[PDB]
Amino acid sequence: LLKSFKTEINPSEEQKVKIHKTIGTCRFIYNFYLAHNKELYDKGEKFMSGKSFSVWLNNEYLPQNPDKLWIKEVSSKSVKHSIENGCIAFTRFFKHQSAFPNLKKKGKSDVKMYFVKNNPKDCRCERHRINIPSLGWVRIKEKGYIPTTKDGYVIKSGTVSMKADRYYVSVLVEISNNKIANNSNAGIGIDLGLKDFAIVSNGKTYKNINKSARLKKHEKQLIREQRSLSRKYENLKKGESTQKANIQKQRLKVQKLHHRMDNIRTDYINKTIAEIVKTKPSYITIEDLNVKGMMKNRHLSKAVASQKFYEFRTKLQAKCNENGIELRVVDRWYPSSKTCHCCGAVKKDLKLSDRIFKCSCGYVEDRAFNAALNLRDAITYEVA
RNA sequence: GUACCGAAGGCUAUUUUCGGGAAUUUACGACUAUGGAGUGUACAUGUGAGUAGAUAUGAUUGUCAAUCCAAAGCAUACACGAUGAAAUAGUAAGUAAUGUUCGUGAGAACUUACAUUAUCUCGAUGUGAGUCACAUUUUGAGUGGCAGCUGAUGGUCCAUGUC
DNA sequence: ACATGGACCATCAGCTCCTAATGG
DNA sequence: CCATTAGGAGCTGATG
Ligand SMILES: [Zn+2]
Repeated sequence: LLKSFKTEINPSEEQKVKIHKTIGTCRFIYNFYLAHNKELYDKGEKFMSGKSFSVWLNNEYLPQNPDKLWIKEVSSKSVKHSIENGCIAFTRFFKHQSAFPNLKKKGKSDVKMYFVKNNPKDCRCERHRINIPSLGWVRIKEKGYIPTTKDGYVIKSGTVSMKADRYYVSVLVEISNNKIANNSNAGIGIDLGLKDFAIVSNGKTYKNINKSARLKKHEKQLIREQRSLSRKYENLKKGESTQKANIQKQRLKVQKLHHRMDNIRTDYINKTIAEIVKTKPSYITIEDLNVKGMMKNRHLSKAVASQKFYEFRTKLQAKCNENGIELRVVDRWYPSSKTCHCCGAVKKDLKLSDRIFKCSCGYVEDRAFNAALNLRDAITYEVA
């Protein structure tokens, strides 16, 4: 049972400069490996495998030119990890799993630094502070939410990140699973929609978190901040005052607003899944929703993006696999929103803008409720 | 002491706490020195436009025919503003006392006591001395009530502005 | 069509051994 | 000298 415990940390200035330098070197190494591979193909030679690119770097390039040996000044493990995940892009493009590599490009916050447990005595953790191989003891803001070494827990590896003025660490731990739950309640089903987040085939209704006053106020604030930030770029285009500081401040503010909205939405999804799973059903059937096609509709794109259907599905699948539940999903073209629950009529004149379902037998119910009931008693499905 | 901003890892708290605090009620966080006229709202007003976009909805061999359907911008209305808007460059966001130095300024550093989650603080239990020490302890905890499975690669969408 | 600078979407995986240097 | 802590090599054979 692989897990992760992502927590915010408290580096010092000397540790902050180390983190920044390591990330910069890793980005440079990724780009350099890509370019050298391109040049080799241009000539007509074979493919360098990354594990051999490192050997070429250590024994055939770095001695040759003494100009750039700052590479062996930052941790030698993060550099190797960056090279390997650069070669993973190529090995995924050779197979038809992905597209051609993409040249990380200077300046973002998506590149992290990787550390591993090398010796039998590092990566020791307490209620406060953790020991990371590149930096030493690093303080931890939240106490107890990282498996300590006092109570027989071991960290395999980890990653240090940086998002909007804050720093985080994410460590992965093998967890033993106990308390085998016995599921015996009647099964349920949930329909995912845009008027409400979810409607369950038992009566429970979860409203759209995006239709609340707080999120609307946040969106207004974000639009105002973006409009104010775009004036500084226009001003910068004219003069020669290239010492942008208010631009950095505005960028930080925009990133903070985005992060806050993400926090609200993620908390809502996690708590909703918690309540649904704690209700303890035997099985649940959901859908095979296609979000790309729905997002191709211009007037539905923003709402569908802000609803986060696929993330909810993945987290629900993880929790179901963890709690011993079974997840059922149906075909992409299963007639859920058109089939009556009494006679089985598959009426076709159902307009997309009707909130009430009415067929010939006289059955009348909400469209979402009818869809949830159709989902709960589905016959053909394949378990996720 | 309201809307907002900083901190207490995240969400929430009308009856959690410590600070700053308005262009003041679907309510443009506050000051500093230059800078001189704009900035904000229309989720409680029209046109762009049945237009872009989507259709496991029908007919002939890409059109026809039915069902849902934007946004930018322009135009209007209202609000605040020469008691100083945008932009540029900075300052602070635990409490008291004393006296210097530094900066144009908001302010900062060096001393004292308090408070506080100071690479730890607290609780509990046991032993010993006469309230203080030494050990063990996460099934103990970090303002209440609640939840946290991350990384890599690629793809696709979105917002703001100029022409 | 350029820049700005974000988010979510699908699918696939999560590091060991041996040597060689560092502080009193 | 010495428990610690760092570095170098490893596979994969492929229409940037
Ligand atoms: Zn019927």
